[PDB]
Amino acid sequence: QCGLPKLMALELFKPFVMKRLVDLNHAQNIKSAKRMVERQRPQVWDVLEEVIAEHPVLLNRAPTLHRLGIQAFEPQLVEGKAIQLHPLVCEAFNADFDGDQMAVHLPLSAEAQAEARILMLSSNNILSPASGKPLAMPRLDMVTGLYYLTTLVEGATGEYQAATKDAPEQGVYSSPAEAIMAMDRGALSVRAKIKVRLTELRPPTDLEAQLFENGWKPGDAWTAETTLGRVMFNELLPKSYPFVNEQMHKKVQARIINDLAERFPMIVVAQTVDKLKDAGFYWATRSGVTVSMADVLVPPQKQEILERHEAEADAIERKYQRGALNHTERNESLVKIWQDATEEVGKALEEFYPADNPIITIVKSGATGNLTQTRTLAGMKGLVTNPKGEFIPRPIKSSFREGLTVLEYFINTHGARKGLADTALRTADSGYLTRRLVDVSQDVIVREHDCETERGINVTLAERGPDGTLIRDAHVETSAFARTLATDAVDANGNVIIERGHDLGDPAIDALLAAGITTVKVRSVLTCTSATGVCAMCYGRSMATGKLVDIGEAVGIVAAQSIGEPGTQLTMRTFHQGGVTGGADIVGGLPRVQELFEARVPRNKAPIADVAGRVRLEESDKFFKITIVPDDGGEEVVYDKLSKRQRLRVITHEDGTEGVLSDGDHVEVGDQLMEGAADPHEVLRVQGPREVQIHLVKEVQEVYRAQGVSIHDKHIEVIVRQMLRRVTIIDSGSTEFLPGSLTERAEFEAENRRVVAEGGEPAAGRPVLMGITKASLATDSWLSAASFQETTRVLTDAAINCRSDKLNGLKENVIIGKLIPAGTGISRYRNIQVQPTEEARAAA
Amino acid sequence: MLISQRPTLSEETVAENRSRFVIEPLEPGFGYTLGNSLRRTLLSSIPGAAVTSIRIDGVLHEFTTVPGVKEDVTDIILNLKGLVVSSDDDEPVTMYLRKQGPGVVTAGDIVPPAGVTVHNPDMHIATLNDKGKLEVELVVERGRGYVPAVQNKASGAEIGRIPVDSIYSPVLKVTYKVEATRVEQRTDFDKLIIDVETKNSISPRDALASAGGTLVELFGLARELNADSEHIEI
Amino acid sequence: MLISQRPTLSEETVAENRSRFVIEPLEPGFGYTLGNSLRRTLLSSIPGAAVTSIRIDGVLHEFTTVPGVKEDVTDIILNLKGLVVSSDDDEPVTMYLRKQGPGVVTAGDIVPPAGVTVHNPDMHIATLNDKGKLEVELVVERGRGYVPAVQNKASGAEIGRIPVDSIYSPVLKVTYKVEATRVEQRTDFDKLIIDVETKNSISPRDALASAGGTLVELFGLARELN
Amino acid sequence: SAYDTPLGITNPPIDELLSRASSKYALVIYAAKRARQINDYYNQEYVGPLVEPGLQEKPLSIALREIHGDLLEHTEGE
Amino acid sequence: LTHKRRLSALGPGGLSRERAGLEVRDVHPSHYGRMCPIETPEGPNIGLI
Amino acid sequence: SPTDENGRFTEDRVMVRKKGGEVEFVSADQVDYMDVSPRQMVSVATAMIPFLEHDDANRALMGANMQRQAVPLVRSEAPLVGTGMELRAAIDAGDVVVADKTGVIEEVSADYITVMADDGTRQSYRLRKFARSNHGTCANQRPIVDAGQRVEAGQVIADGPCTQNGEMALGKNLLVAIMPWEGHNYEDAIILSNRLVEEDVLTSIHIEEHEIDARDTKLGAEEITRDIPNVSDEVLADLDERGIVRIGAEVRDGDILVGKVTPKGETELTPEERLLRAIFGEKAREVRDTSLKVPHGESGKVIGIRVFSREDDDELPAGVNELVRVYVAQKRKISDGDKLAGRHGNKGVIGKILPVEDMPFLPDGTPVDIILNTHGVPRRMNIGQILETHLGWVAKAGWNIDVAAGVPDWASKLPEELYSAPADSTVATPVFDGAQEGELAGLLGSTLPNRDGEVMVDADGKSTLFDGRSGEPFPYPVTVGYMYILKLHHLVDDKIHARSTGPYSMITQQPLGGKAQFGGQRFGEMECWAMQAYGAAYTLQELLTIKSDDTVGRVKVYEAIVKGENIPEPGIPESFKVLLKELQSLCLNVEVLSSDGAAIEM
Ligand SMILES: [Zn+2]
Repeated sequence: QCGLPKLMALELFKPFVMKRLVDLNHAQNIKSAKRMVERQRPQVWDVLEEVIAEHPVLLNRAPTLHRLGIQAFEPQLVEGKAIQLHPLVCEAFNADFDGDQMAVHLPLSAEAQAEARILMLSSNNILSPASGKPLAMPRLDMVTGLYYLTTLVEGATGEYQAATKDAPEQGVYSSPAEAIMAMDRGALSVRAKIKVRLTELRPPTDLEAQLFENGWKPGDAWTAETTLGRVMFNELLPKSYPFVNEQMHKKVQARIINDLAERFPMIVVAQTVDKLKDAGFYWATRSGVTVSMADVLVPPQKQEILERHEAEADAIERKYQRGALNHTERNESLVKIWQDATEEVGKALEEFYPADNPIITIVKSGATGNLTQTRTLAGMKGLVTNPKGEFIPRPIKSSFREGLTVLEYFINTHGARKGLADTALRTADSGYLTRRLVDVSQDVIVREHDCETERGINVTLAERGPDGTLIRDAHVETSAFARTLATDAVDANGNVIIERGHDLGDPAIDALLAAGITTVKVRSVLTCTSATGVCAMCYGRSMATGKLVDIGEAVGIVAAQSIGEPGTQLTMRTFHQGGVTGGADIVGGLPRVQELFEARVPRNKAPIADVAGRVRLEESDKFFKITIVPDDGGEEVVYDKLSKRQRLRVITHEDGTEGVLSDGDHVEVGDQLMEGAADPHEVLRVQGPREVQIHLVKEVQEVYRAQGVSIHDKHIEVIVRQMLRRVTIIDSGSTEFLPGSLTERAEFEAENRRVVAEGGEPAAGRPVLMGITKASLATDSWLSAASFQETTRVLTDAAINCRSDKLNGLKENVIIGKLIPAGTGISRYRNIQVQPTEEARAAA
Repeated sequence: MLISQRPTLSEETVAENRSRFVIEPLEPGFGYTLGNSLRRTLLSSIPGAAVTSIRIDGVLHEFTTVPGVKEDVTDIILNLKGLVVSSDDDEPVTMYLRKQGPGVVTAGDIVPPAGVTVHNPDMHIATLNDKGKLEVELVVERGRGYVPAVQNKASGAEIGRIPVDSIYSPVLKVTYKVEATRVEQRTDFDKLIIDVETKNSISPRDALASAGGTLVELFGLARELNADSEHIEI
Repeated sequence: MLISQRPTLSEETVAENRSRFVIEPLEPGFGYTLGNSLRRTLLSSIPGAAVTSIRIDGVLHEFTTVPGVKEDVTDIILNLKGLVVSSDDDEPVTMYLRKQGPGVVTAGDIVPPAGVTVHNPDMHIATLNDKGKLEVELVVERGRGYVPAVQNKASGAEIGRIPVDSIYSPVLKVTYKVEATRVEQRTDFDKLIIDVETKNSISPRDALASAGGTLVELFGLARELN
Repeated sequence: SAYDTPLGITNPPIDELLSRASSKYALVIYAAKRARQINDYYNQEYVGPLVEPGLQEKPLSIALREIHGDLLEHTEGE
Repeated sequence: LTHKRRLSALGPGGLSRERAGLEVRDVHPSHYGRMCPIETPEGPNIGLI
Repeated sequence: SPTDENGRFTEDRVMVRKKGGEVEFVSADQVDYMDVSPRQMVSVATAMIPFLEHDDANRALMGANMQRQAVPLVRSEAPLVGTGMELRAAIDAGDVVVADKTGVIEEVSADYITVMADDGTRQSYRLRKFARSNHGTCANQRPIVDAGQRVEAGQVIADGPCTQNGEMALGKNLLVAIMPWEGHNYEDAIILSNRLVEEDVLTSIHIEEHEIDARDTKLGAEEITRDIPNVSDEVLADLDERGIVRIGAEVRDGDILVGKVTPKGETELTPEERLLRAIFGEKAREVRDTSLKVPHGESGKVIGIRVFSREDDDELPAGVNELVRVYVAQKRKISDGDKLAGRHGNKGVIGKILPVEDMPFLPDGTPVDIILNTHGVPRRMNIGQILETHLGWVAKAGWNIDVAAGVPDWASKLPEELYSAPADSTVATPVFDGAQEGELAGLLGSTLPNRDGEVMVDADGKSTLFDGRSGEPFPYPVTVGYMYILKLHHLVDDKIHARSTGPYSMITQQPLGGKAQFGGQRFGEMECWAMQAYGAAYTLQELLTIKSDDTVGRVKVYEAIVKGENIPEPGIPESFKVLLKELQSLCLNVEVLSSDGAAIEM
């Protein structure tokens, strides 16, 4: 639901209101109804209520970085002039109620209304499309309440205690109602430990297996050792959900919502999040979280730490005066010392604060903020940067609680002024990369259900390690999760756990870990053999909804948006015009991603082993020399111009710990000899199309992981697939392929198998790796080609061939004005015929 | 001054002893004025009988367990607190529960004195083991609301007289909420939804009637200061 | 144990327009809700009298000045909003305030018709110099709560009428306190003390009686059940 | 399944409708076509509503309730 | 009052329309005591005014 | 830097700025100069933010600029806690009238002040009343002197539009409780008591200036008349003989302000139009109505008319005869969506206005005016607002520091003038030299009791608030005080916009842009990407064609909606038609085929 102002709704629905006014005889003609609406007569408000009912409206807030920026809501009239927005969607819209505006659009046609009511409804978009994690979940205030409600504190009024002489158990209640009655009298605190008999809350599975070996049913009473607040919280969850009994940190709430998403339909999730919102607001009101300087505690160890580090700063100054240091080195040493001082002050402040202090309670619960802000507010501001972006040796030892001095404030203003321009400039590079990604993969749509391919990629789930418990792989949640199995998974006894083609959800991964199987084979977009687009089974689970992708999904644009949205968090090239070229220092961020997607030769190139064999290594004044002798092969291979500045690759086995690559080591084909970035073209030449795609995906995901961004591998795979779709012809046999021309691999294989009159006389060709730009700069459609290339040449070539265009390019359809060939626009659904059944029609 | 429209009270049945009452339309702001008062009146005004102490013969200080029965003393106390008892005595009354031999002992096995009625004889109390027996005496007296177990620190005539919490009020759970409704072109009017779950000894309708009577009774004191002072009228 | 003792209410004066009412004994936990309900009723639904519109001879709208008057029309209206009056008839009544020559015009210069009383003549309306002539006609009505100014077009009044905000509320400030009582040996029953201060229109006793009557009428709905 | 009564345009539940169509995209066109038929009938050879209509329910709501009621059939256009 | 005391870098004979890069619109140390570092419009003229 | 009575430094090392702008510590014998005062770096606006130490640079910037957007209220009120600059800035602005020469106030009135100087000269100062500023705000002045009073040279004798007693009064000081409340202040939203609406605390007067003129045309000169054709007497009842709305009449959107008619060209009536002329006896006339009307969503009372005409020798643009300007004034109260903010950069929008009985109230029964969420203070690093709250509470209720056993150790630095003060005693705290944390903490515990003799706020600045709705006391004390907040010029009344159908641009055929032109909202390429990602083909198609430059489809859809017909299907836009025609012109046999290899269609 959303609140829609009366005056705005009236203008939006004017024609409908006029129709209804004429229908009800309040106006004798369209002109009279128009005059009535314009002059806002008393009666129009009675018809507006009838018209507005059940008519969804789209809400949007530019810029629209991801598809959830436009969402449909059911409008209801409200007084005043400000739109009322549901809090849970703020995160989706990136909106705060401090002056933001929002735009409203009205679907007109029946198809548009159905699309808004089904595809775009807010309650249907709980999960983010980038990683499938819930997005419309409790936040800020709602967390603080739920964190307060479920907290357990020792010594609370009426808390449980054991039996004693002349006294049975003193804190046991016969039902939640009795506990609430006791709380109303002040005898019991909502956060006190109690033992309560629950009969409608399902016991924890481990407790259920013991207490009820025949399975728990409603009405079965069990004694739970918990707090009244936790019982109250657990009543908000679905009835069948096991009792949790835990303090609801934001991470725990995210876990619970994720679990609900898998096991229950979306409607139950929406109702649960609404109930959580209500309870969180109610208990955040009464959590007592307030701010005053009495609550802003300053650690008593700040003085000692500051003088202790001032002594070392004075030592640095003394050594500089003696001539043992240079200016820049002295500045760097002082920066190191004061960073250490700030770190220790932050640790002391974190230790000092009580667990129930509002300032630190707001942070620790995950509701808002981070400990750096708390340290700045109370501990000390720390170091600040020059206009050039370099740290000033002398830090701001004061804290905003104490109040900065004049000079400290003046030097602090530099970074504040810089950030305003930095934030504005950060969006340009992100938009550039996002446009590139959208261009390369706009028309990648799911065209068929199953391609019936046996190929796939191997993904690792865990390492059984040295202990008796295997450790879950950290990358499992974005590599194996949400895939579809290509082959059966068998336990240590050969028993099949999950069938082929099943979705590897969280329960599936947990069961796989229960059997201790470490690696599996999953179908991937990279290995999909579908001629056009990709098939649903290879793509697998839809991140936004959790079900298998429907035929017609616009997966390519979704992947492009998901990859491009977090581009602002990556590090970038320096924005200053002066200075030397920035390639000397590795800016491993958006520049690295751009380098990877464009398939350009890395500026930090490192060689790879063309042949598997043992290594003989030599050193020179400034160059390395690495030779590989193939153990099972013949002639050796030599690399004799590797710069000695680059370090040799480190291997570092668990306990062997070889460290830097040594002579006599063994290297397999595709291994990297020098630290740096492997050349994608060399990898393609040595290993082939399969390994270069894996290499590209690994390299991109490495940067995105290191920079703190979480994106599922399939989104990157969708983009990487488009880069390696052509094969260059070196020599043609019994077919009309011109030499040196680029042909689609599908057409190349099709022609090679079509040449059958004399069997096969294959034309020789090999795959070519292209950047996303060049890949996007080609198409099979002449109407689309006429918008990029010389229109006269394209039209002439199409005319002489008399070839037709099938309207599949999406970008081509918008020129025609014909609806896009994705989602509801594909012919599979556009031509649906609807007829009532004979048994249902009999009632007529 | 006449009210804009007379509010109405509708009822819905949610279970055998649970109901939901809707009061609407109310003048803007009166929903919260009525809801909390009704809830507190329901939970603290209606008198009723409850068990205030139980004495088991088989235990002096080993409260953890009682021989001949698998239930803990805590479980016995909880089950007895779940007992629904009514009386017309207005004074403490002693009730004896004695059973022998293996098998389930329930509230129906009780032998109430004259004037005392047990409304849920089918409630399970305990499961007696072989060679086992149960013998307890309960003190039942009337009251209002919820009174935490009174500690008989001065008890010299007995040491095994366990005190227990007394749920006197026949109403067990009440929860209220306030929503907005629209009459004419105004949407400030309030609607009060109050859900009441009561014991078996009284229906929710009777509890609400008694609460309303008590509240009218109490505000009559304020009204009688000057009965002719103009109020909003219905 | 069950007590048949009945609650009782006793009042005590603090000033001419302020009083304190003590209600005891009450069931434990029952005081705060009753006090809050009484406070809400007193602050929201106590009938009163207020001005609805004014007419000044030398003006057509409130965005102007009257010759010889220190205050502009908006200041005059904001000053008049502090006037508290008591009326006897539901239908609107008219009052006249006319003065000539220098001096301070206060609410005491208003001549009310039969059945209308002004309870704060010392309030300052305006100040006139030697050239100041002031003529004002005020409309007074009965009502309750806050009623925003009614548009002239809606009421059909002619130009020159200046509708003003109406505040029908004699109550000024209400609070409550709760304590324990020495009831027999139960000793946990509640004692409620509600402190009421009202504008000089009516005494606190009448306001409390009106609130009690409103609450009795509203809880009669619940009492209706058998 | 256990769930509170849906409110507004959430009735009938979305999952129950997806269980009665090939996909959400197919469901959109299915409901839109039925709503168009209902509106055309109300404008006066189509059958008209099959379920009891509300006071002023829109054609699309009637179509969705009919779909949930298993009162309609459709053939894939492919 | 604050409009009458503005110091505008943009205008004829000042800096070019398209050359107002992020470098000029910054707080140089010499601003101390003669130009306030805090007060500036939120519009596109941040630092330029 | 601390110094002795003689001026010598009392420290061995002092902080200094050197050649490169670097701040360092140097011996006491190396300094050459010092700053005259701590306020040297800040400007006039930044000098008016109390406790500026404790606010981050970004939030200080935001507060300084938001102080420039405050709208004058009907009655100004000086802040309880402020800075000494607010006085001087008020006088130097010039909006306050200052007596030039010492003398006696001979006569005082709303319109003018007459002063008799000691030397016998007489001065007359005319005050500007309800004058419209360049931005639509009211510039009303009012005198602050009494007849017969003596005024010294340079003394302020009349308050400006937004000053009280000759010092800046940009906003109002009101009671604030720092706590979340049912989520209505969630995400920087603000909750207000209904009192602020009933007492006109935040009400402001806004004046709009409409304009029109009659120009010479190729068919002749336009005319201003009351006889505009085809309007009922219900429409022009309030028009004067000249055809201009009478002063004092209230107007609403669509009402006529100035009646104007323009000559028309050839008529060439259709047969239907001729029949209508016949059946109503419409005598021929050659004028068309173009009367000025109140814009959409505007209303108020007419307060002035200014008319010019070249026949009176007034200068007018070439080819224009008469010009009329009308002033419409309205009294806007505070409403939902209006933007409020403090001086420290904390800003929000009113999400809810609660009845007075619902607001949390102090133990003595006083209901709080505003509620600010706790979660917005810490992470924004603008804790100076809490300092302002505490010091405002200390100022509202007087304080008295005991001196029976000597001055308290925390009161050593306080000047004697601050050892006591009555209620409502305004205080000053300069930006870089003001109240310290220890001094404020000590003062918080020295406040005077209330009317009943009980202290509402404890030594920590917190109080035990009651719940207005439930009536139960809140479980923990809540920070309470007085904050100075001001009404920004971002009111929702002039930001709401809507459009179903309206004007269209001739150059590109698309809807116009902006609220003034009654334009539509933009639908950028990113929105198209989002719609494609949803798979909502039909919605995107209708957005790009029906709701855009497609005249035939637009008219068809409007007709279908008004007549109740189901929306017709779109297809074959004009651009594709012309492209196909050009392709044919190039001898390229283009044709459209249905299905996977079927026949042509249309
Ligand atoms: Zn596939």
